[PDB]
Amino acid sequence: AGIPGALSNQPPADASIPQDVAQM
Amino acid sequence: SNQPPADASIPQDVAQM
Amino acid sequence: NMVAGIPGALSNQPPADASIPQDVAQMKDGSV
Amino acid sequence: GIPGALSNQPP
Amino acid sequence: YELDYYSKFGHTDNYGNLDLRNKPYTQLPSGFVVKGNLNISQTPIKKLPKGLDVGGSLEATNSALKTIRSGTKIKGYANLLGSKIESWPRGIKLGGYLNLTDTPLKTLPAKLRVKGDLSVIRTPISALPEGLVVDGNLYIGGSALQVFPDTMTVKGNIFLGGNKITKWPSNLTLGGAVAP
Amino acid sequence: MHPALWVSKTGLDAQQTNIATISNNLANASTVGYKKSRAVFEDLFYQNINQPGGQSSQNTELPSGLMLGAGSKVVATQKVHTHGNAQTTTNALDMMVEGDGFFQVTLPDGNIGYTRNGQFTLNGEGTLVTSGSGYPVEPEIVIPEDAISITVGTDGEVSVRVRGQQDNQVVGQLTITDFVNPGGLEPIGQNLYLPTGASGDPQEGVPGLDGLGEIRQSMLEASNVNVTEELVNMIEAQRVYEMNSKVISSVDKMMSFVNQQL
Amino acid sequence: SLFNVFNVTGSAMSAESVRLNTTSSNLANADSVSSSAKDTYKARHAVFGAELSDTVPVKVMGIVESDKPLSAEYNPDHPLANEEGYIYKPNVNVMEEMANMISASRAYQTNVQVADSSKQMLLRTLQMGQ
Amino acid sequence: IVESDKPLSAEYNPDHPLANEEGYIYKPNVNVMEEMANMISASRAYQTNVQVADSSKQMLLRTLQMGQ
Repeated sequence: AGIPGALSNQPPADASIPQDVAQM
Repeated sequence: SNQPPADASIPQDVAQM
Repeated sequence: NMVAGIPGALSNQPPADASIPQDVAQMKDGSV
Repeated sequence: GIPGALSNQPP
Repeated sequence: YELDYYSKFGHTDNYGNLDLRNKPYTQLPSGFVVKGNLNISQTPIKKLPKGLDVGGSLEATNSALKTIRSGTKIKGYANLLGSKIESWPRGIKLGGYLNLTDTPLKTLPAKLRVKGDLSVIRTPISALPEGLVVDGNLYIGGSALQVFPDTMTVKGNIFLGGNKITKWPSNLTLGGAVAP
Repeated sequence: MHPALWVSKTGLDAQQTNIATISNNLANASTVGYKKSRAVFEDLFYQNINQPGGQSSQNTELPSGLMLGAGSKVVATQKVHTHGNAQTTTNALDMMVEGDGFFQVTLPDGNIGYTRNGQFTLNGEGTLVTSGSGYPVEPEIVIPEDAISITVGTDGEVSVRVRGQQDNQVVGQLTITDFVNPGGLEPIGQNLYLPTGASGDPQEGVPGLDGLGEIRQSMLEASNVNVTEELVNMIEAQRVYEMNSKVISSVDKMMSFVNQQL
Repeated sequence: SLFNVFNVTGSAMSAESVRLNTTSSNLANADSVSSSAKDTYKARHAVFGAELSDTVPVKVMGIVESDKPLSAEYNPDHPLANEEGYIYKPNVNVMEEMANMISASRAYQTNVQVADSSKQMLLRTLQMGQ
Repeated sequence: IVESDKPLSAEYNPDHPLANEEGYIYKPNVNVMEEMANMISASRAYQTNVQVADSSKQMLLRTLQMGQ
């Protein structure tokens, strides 16, 4: 992977896991 | 991609989108 | 369909800043 | 046709 | 050492979100209440206090979190990516998804309900609990799961991700599709 | 980034913290029992560049032994616990410690807080509390409602005057806590301090024996900040801030000349 | 090949553009107490990374927020003030953004020279055979 | 390809989350001035061999015209 604390550009939903970031 | 990308949302309150 | 709008400073703004006229912002989606 | 465009002719 | 009331104030934003990233705190006081989201990523915290309340979402990505005690209330989602959690306690009121990717998680509570998405990607979990209900997307890619229980409920898509499933549930209603 | 840009930026960041430290001292120029803080600067790591590794000595004066530092930083905001002046007031509940020693107050979370400010008062129940947030003062000193005067002795022995009874009844005794390293105390605002590992275990005792200070009634301790020192510190910090800005501008102009001429 | 230089240099052109936009959002949010999304904006940084996968392109792996504590200011009468009365502001450091602004512009322009340098070599390589 | 032996450029920055105990982030030991010189040297030397290769073909073409 890489950086551990990257952000997500998708609007907050609190129900769907953001897949924009490298979630591994 | 085979479909146009969506636009960007710039809301003054994310709760109302 | 045809897509259009005001370019430059006015469009590169958050929608809250109502510089763009309402009907012109409609054109920015699709038209025919 | 852009709704409400300015014209180029004396009002 | 441990977080105090005055040290708590210096890690809170305007809307009440506690940020403890890289901070050297080991334990939080019992009956802890957070107005908004909670972030304990990269922390040496190994245990969450009993009676913990979070008004937002819990963020513990790449942290040392290992134990969460029952009775914790979380309004938002739970993100325990890359942490050291080995088991999920029973009775956690979770208002969002549960992301347990790349964790040593082994056991899950029976008839667990996830109001959002669920992730067990690359986890050593051997079997899912009976009566599991998922309202979002289920990702089991890269995990050790190979047999599903008799009955389960997934309201979104099911992603195998590479693992081979041999015993499918007898009673299963799927709102989406199954992806390998 | 060229290393010269970041080395100069460390000086700008270091002086920025110095200004913020000075600004707080001048803000608390009238706070009773306040101790001034000073910023301490130290040089950063020095790196051997013209050597593959840190070869010990071996021609340090030659181009092979050239060493370039990484800048500077503020290492600590040291508390200077110099004894302040005396403020003689007519209030009967404000008290001062002459020398080393701290008042002990009871914080709401259970532990006790240590303060040098002496602006005390009473609450509804008659307990001696601070005149700010109202924290009780250790040990608990309850004033009877029949008391018409309050006397605080040189060793914290508080006495009251009761009409119809000669001689003053003793209602308690104050204590002051001392620490081996006063600068190790952690400020938490409200003119309060907390004991840390760098400070030491609290040393309680009667205020006037065992080397402790003495309680003075109807007095206060003014802040020990020197307004002239802060102004002189501001002058130096501002000049160093501007000088490092020129180096950043100089490096950028040199880098601009490279990709423009070549 | 020399065309790989265009991919490598072009990636840096996009990379330095990401850091420039991140710095622009930092300068514009240095005094914003409030924020949509219920989060007091914190200084963001673009962390570059070499994607080795000879030619090593640079990729942005994600934007990372600053670890510095937010600047607390005592504003008791503000509607966003807590019980103690302190409002919190972003931890944006102006000096580092100006330094990032200079470095991003200088690095962006020196990637243009490499792309220009590789362009001439390909044109001369084409003049061979004519 | 061989990596340079120059020590990494250290920078004091106890704000980057990828820093270390002393707040240092180590950066690549890339010197811009030596990269600019390599760019000039590589481009010119590359184009010099184009001239030699192009002129070499002319000598081969003239050889085919021997005796004609």
